[PDB]
Amino acid sequence: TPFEQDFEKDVAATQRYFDSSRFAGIIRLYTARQVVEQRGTIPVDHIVAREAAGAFYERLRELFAARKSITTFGPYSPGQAVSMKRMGIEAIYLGGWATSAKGSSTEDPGPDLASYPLSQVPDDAAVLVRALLTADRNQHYLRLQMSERQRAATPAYDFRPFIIADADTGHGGDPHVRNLIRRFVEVGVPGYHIEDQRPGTKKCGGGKVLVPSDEQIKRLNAARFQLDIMRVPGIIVARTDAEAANLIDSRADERDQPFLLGALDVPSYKSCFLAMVRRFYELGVKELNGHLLYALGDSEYAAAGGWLERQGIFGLVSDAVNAWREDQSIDGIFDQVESRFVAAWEDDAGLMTYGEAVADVLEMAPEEWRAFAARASLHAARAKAKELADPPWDCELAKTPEGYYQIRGGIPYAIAKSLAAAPFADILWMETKTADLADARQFAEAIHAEFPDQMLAYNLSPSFNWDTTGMTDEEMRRFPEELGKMGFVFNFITYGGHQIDGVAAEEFATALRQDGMLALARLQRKMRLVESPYRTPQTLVGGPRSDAALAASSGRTATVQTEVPRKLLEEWLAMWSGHYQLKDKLRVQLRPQRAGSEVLELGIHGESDDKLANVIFQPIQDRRGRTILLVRDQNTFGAELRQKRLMTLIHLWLVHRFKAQAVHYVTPTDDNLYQTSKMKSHGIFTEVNQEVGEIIVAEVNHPRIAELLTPDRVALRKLITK
Amino acid sequence: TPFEQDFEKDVAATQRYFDSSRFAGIIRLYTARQVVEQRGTIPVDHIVAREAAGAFYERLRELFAARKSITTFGPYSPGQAVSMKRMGIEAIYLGGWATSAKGSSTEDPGPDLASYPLSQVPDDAAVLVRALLTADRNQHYLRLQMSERQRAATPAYDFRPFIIADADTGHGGDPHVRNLIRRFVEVGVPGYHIEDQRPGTKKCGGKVLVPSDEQIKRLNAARFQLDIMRVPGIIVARTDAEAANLIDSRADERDQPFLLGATKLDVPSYKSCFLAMVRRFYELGVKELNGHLLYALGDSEYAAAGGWLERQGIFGLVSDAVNAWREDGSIDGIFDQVESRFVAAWEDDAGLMTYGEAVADVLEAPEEWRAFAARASLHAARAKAKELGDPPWDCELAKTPEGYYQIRGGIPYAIAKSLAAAPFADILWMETKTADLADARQFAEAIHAEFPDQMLAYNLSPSFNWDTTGMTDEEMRRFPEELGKMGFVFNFITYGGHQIDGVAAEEFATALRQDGMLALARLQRKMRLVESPYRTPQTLVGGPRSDAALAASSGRTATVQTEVPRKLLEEWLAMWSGHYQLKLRVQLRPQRAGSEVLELGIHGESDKLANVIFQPIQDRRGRTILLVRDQNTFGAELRQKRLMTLIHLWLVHRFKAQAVHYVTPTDDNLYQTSKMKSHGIFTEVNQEVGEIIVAEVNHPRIAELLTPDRVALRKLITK
Amino acid sequence: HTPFEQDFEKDVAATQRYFDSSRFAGIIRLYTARQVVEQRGTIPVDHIVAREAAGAFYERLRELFAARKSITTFGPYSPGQAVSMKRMGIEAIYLGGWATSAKGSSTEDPGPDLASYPLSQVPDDAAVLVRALLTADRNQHYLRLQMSERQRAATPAYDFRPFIIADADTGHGGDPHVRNLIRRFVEVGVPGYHIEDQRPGTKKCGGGKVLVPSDEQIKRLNAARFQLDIMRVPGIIVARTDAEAANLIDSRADERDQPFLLGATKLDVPSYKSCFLAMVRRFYELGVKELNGHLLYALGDSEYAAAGGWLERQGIFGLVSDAVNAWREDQQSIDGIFDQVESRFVAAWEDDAGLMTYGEAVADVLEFGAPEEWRAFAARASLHAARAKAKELADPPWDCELAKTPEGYYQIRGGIPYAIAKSLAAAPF
Ligand SMILES: CC(=O)SCCNC(=O)CCNC(=O)[C@H](O)C(C)(C)COP(=O)(O)OP(=O)(O)OC[C@H]1O[C@@H](n2cnc3c(N)ncnc32)[C@H](O)[C@@H]1OP(=O)(O)O
Ligand SMILES: CC(=O)SCCNC(=O)CCNC(=O)[C@H](O)C(C)(C)COP(=O)(O)OP(=O)(O)OC[C@H]1O[C@@H](n2cnc3c(N)ncnc32)[C@H](O)[C@@H]1OP(=O)(O)O
Ligand SMILES: [Mg+2]
Ligand SMILES: [Mg+2]
Ligand SMILES: [Mg+2]
Repeated sequence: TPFEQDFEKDVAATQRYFDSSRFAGIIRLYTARQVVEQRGTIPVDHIVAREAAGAFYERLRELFAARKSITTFGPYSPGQAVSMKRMGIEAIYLGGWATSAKGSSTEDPGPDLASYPLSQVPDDAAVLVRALLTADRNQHYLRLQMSERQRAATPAYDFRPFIIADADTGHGGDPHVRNLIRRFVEVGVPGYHIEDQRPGTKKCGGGKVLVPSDEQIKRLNAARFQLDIMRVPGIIVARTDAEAANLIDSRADERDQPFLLGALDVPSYKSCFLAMVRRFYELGVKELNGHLLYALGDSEYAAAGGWLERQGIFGLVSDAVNAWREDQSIDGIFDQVESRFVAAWEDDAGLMTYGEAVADVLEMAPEEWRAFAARASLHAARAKAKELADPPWDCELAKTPEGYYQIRGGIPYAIAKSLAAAPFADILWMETKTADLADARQFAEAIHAEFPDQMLAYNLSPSFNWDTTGMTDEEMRRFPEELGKMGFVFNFITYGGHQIDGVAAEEFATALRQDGMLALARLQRKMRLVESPYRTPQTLVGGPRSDAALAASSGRTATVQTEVPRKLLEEWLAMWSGHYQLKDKLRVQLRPQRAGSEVLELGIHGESDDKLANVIFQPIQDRRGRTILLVRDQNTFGAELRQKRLMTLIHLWLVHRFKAQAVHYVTPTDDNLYQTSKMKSHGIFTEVNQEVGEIIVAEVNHPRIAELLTPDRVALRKLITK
Repeated sequence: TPFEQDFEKDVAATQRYFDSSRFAGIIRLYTARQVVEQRGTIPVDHIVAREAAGAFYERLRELFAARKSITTFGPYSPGQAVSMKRMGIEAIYLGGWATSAKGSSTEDPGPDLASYPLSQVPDDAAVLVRALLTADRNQHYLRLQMSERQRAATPAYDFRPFIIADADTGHGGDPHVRNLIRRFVEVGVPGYHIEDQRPGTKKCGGKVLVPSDEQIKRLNAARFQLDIMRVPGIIVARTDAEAANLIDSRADERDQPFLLGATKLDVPSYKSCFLAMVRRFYELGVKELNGHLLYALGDSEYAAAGGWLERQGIFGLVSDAVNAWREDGSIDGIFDQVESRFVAAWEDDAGLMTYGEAVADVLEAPEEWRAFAARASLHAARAKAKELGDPPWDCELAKTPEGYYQIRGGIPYAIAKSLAAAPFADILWMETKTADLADARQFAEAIHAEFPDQMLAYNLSPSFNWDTTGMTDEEMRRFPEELGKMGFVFNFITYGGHQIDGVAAEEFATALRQDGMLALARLQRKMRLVESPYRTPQTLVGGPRSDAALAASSGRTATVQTEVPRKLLEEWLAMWSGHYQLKLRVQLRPQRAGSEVLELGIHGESDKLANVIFQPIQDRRGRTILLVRDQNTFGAELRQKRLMTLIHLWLVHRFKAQAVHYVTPTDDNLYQTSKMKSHGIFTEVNQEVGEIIVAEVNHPRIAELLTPDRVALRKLITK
Repeated sequence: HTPFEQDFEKDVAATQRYFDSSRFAGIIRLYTARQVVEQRGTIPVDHIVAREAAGAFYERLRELFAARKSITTFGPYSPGQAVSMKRMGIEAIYLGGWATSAKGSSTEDPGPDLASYPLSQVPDDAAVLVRALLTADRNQHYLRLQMSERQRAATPAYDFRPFIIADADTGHGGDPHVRNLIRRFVEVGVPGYHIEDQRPGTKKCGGGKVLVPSDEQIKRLNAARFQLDIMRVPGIIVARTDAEAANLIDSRADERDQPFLLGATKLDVPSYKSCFLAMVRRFYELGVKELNGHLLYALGDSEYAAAGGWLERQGIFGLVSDAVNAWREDQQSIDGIFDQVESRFVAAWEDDAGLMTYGEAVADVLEFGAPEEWRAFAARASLHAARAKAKELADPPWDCELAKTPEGYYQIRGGIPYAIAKSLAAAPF
């Protein structure tokens, strides 16, 4: 029948899609049939997400093969996102931290607990995608008005929405994951990261709680299912938080069981904790009534009480409560007692893995056993131990009051989780607090041993104090490239945008109160220097394309020099190039040497864009406002261009551009000594003092500068020829 | 009856509210009864907006009385808004430009045409208010954990939502205004600005005004909604009449004096000529230009216009243009040239002027007439002119194709509109493109002549090139204060936040590509130096208060030196203060915001005993030099005790300085650096008298003085 | 005392009086007045619609409780329906997540009630109702002002106060989720909220419902109260239990739930999980590639072997062979065929395992050898306390771990007794 044919046709198409190389080494726990029966008969097309996902995946695979990587941050505004693509960053990260911090019209801002509605991050992403698509439309409109020569000159920015967005823990079970993924896809997002935390306890700070691996895998599988239904080859990033986690909310998964901690004649950690809290309450700290949450039996309170007295913990409580009375909030005092209690309980309980426990008995080889225990279920490890050494071990004893089991968190556990998830994820990510290449290497090597083609991702916390690492500035510069080499293809400063937004606001708000409208002038100057699009806001937001739309809608019936231009020096260099018969049209560039620096670089560029000469300098003012040009470096790279007064022309421009009274050269070379001395003879400088190898100080000859700058260019013509 | 009593009680309360000094000189076109009728019986309370509006209004009145002002900008994020208040700016602006530029989940970003849903700016404002209220809660939580002495030391920021938000043109008529105002009030916004543009054509760049009666009705509608909600909201009336050339009606007597008309009435209508010109293009084979098909203009009108177009040589220009088009093979540029030339020709021949200027030309008392014409209806001016023996004048001839009348835009028209609006608005604002104190003064003086107590507001366009004004840097610094003196109490850089957001993103993105993770290190360093709250993000977003909430919810059952510290110098100054029998604090901040130039200050208990203004600079190999532009030991009795020598020792250690350069030294500087050479702090000292001192640091002697035993150091202090 | 200290002490005192008022008689808070005031900041806010509605609504329900009378209502699907029911004289409104799921939104496809909508969804729905009620009141009042005193006495005036109890599901996560959900309800004027003791990820309207421990439920209710206290709204907290129909729980850590745990008594049987996965793997190995569910887990060979042994003995591998042959003769979707086998397999496993509570287990030992005295002790006893009492004088073989589902959920004896146990634990909150 036509009905049966249409179905079989789509099942076949879907099967080819499944079997394509895009999904090599990916396991789906469902069939093409199961996907097609969800799609109905009315066509839909999520083309933005579909095409972005394709291109973005191919690009990441290209960089993984070249041992290269994208280094990015989370933009805090659509402007930031459009800007980073202008500056040539290839992809964007979008995180839940920044989303929490921003809030919304109905959401108060706050810490990242994924307590916002699951629509929150998609809604944020939607703003970014609309900004990128609008930027593309505005750019394209302008490029159509341009000629072929202008199009070859004026650069075209890539505004494709290569975004990997935060899907938290999935905000519940599989219907929540599918809904979250659907909302991302609908607004054009091609990548999503899901972590193995328990939704209710999700955090970024100590007591992280993991879920079993089967739960995490189901989240990833659910996501893939939704992506398949929507015909979008979305990039699924599996994050593990197992590196720092100490708790798990279930012990049902065999892969987690090797990492479980167990205790014995000791009473349960829960019993002891609650009994200790009850003692604080009975001694008159009414604030600590947490024991009312539980219905713990008398026998349990008795046993725990016994242990608490023997170990001297009830002693510590009595002392603590007396310290409290003599002095108010008991936050600090209780903390001290708890830590001491925990230390005591761990110590007495003999808290270790079932591996470590059977290893102690053996006093099968020792190292041979470890290998078996590390890949063995609890039931399988007990069966093998009894067959050989069945020690006392209970993980139930060590449960928290909530009922969470304790586990051995660390990179080995992160590896175990990530390896389990690898067949269901396109990218693996181990959450790190500290930036450390060795930790990253341990992870990457372990993964690649079993999955050589598995792409990885690395997070760079903005709060990690980089100056405590002991790394050199050069090691910091190279850190992203080092990640790339180990197969971390996508590395991101999570809420970078939030940080720079804050600093910018502090600065401008302070500047406005300090210097009034001069604060705006200085910002405008900065924008003119780097030739920012923000120079012309009306154009930036797409005024030209909008004007065109108004014309179409109505059938066309609707109704001083601020800085010395670089062009001036370019004209002088034309005279110069003419006299010495160079075929080379010389261009002048004046930008900060590095982004945001007061230190500028003036560069002279040929037709090939090879740098023929440069000056690295910064203007500085004295207390009365006089300006000095501090020169730290200068070069005439062409040996054939030297001793023709090229640098004398550049200096004349700089002195005019910056209204300089003097020029200081720090750590001069010999060439510098010879140059400044002869520039004294041409009359550019009145006086020149030189401490060989340390500093040159050259006072500007204002009359001679004024003479050379006369628009007739007579004196300037003589200087160039003689 | 109880029903009648409850009503009469609320009408009386409402009447007292109307009659309160808050609304002195304000006209309402409705009664207390009409307000109470709307309120129902189920209580509501918009307390955030109500209390903010009260405090914010009183504050602006203080500032007005003192001829001072608030100078602010539009924050582009909730972080920016919280930050501005930390830095001590008292109030916030929120504009439709930035809202348009940002877009939303369902709104593509774009130019400011007020084409977003009228919910858009309120939704944006809501984010800001939630950020401010949350900041207050986070601050207050921390201050409760502090002791009374810690509270007296740590400053408390004012996070009250003093916001004036953009209500555009009102997004339609009175039900639209009331809905817009309601949405602002509901999210806690206490101030709103409404402009006298036509909603459909609203712009920031051919502006079209509405009659004054329409604008007044918008302002009255707003007041009505605010009264219903018991919120004494601040209504700002904006006029765009300074730059506007068009108005969508000639029905209001107040606008009629400014109407432009043709004096040469043998000319055909501007509309006829424009359409006839377009039809010619079409008929000559440019199918693209079919704009004339929008209208059903008669043959007689096309003929008359055609006649004029041929005589003036415009049909000539069209023929030439179409030939240029064919030879090349889009006609956007070509048509534009012809149109501008056509417009020039039509304006020239039509003799476009006001009915005032027209009757003034005939009389050749002159200056007496101007005064009458400027305050006269069109019908009243004609009656007075005929009586005095009535030139040819038609404004209909000059209408655009849409049917908009031409008007004489400028400050006089802005004044006329603002004076009409004054009894219905708390603040008046004349939209300006250029920043000019004289233009502002002309406006302010004209307003204050009739309304001495009328508070004003002034916009500072971020796109206005300040360096083209010819003002000095010092004049730019003083411009806000000068506005304040003329009674502009609230002055704002509209989309400042949008601009700084962009610059910050460009810089960091460039820096990350240039310098990798060193880009983050440098940002972190900057934050540590100024002690920014962004230093500790978890705290900034309210982690402590949130942790407390988790504890409450669960009943408590839930489970290396980067810089040489200022404290080191403070300890040295304790030794020093001890020996000379005098508690000195050290401060190291940028001299101005974002500057590489730092100021080290020494502060007493009463707070500045000494300072050094300097900047570190590196040579090409990385060696650091301290460049000192100023230094003071302000107390004459504290001099020549080696206070400055201690500060220098710290700075040299803090910045790993190889040398110290002093630019434009004084005599005291010469004597100081020379003696510091003898103590062995410097090996070599070169001095070009009055220009520069260069002093090379003696590394051995520095190392000796920095030994933690403080033996050498103690000897240095005691002499 | 400084003004700062005074302002604080004043609000703490006011808050303490509020706590101690008769409104909260028999209510336990796991936090102090101080902890509430710390959260409020210094800038006043006022949720007056919710506050006043909550007051009147609570008093009214108390009046009806004392008179042994009640409100009978339904969930309106539109603001018109809500205004209409108040006209017809129904005193209060219910608003449920089922209808919200079925309606969808501009960004939410309609569907079954899995609480998979954003937690803003039901509050947003409630907001429409509250605005409709307040607008109706304003319209009525306007007309009544135009009327004479005689007409007012003639024409009836309807009560449009927003007496709503709205669905807060499971709380949509942990305590920050509950507090956010409650905040959103209060902000739009809703005075009542119901929270159920289901696991958020598996929430359903009935088959296979999964409960949470009672400590988790209590924390949800306490979290809600905390948020309501911060906002100065005496909101009505409804604790729902799904324990009457539920068969599963996601933890065995709470002593109150332990009496209802089901365990195997025949401990030579392999785990239900092992047997289920082994059965699925057989289908896969016999050529049904569709059924690859076993690839979700990393079950050991020893476990697959033991389970395999049991599956063959019980004739289940037989049923699989038959099923796969039926499949081949027809190779269409195997949904129906697999279902029969699994149903037959589940029955077999439940019957051979001897599934009962530790209560029922020790009761059998004593009935072979006081009996009714023990039941009373077992029904209120932890698992550790019941084992200690049984060893003292009959400690039979019993394992609840054997009976866990593949997800790791424990089986429990659902029914009215379990509903009672949960509800009694929740009652003080
Ligand atoms: C603080 C610092 O900048 S230190 C870093 C300095 N950089 C270097 O040493 C890099 C290597 N050197 C160079 O690239 C170049 O030689 C530079 C940049 C120093 C000078 O560039 P040039 O284009 O040669 O300088 P320019 O020609 O303008 O010099 C002006 C006058 O000095 C003279 N001059 C320049 N170099 C020399 C030299 N080595 N010997 C004699 N005279 C010289 C020129 O001939 C000219 O005078 P004249 O035409 O009247 O004879
Ligand atoms: C930095 C610039 O480019 S602008 C110039 C700086 N600012 C000024 O001139 C403003 C006014 N001057 C001053 O405030 C002070 O004189 C300063 C800042 C220059 C020096 O401050 P002091 O705290 O006196 O410097 P300090 O005590 O460390 O001086 C170090 C040595 O120089 C000597 N010295 C400093 N000033 C004098 C002086 N006027 N006469 C003689 N000796 C002096 C000191 O006696 C000391 O040596 P000694 O104690 O062993 O005899
Ligand atoms: Mg993989
Ligand atoms: Mg007024
Ligand atoms: Mg109760």
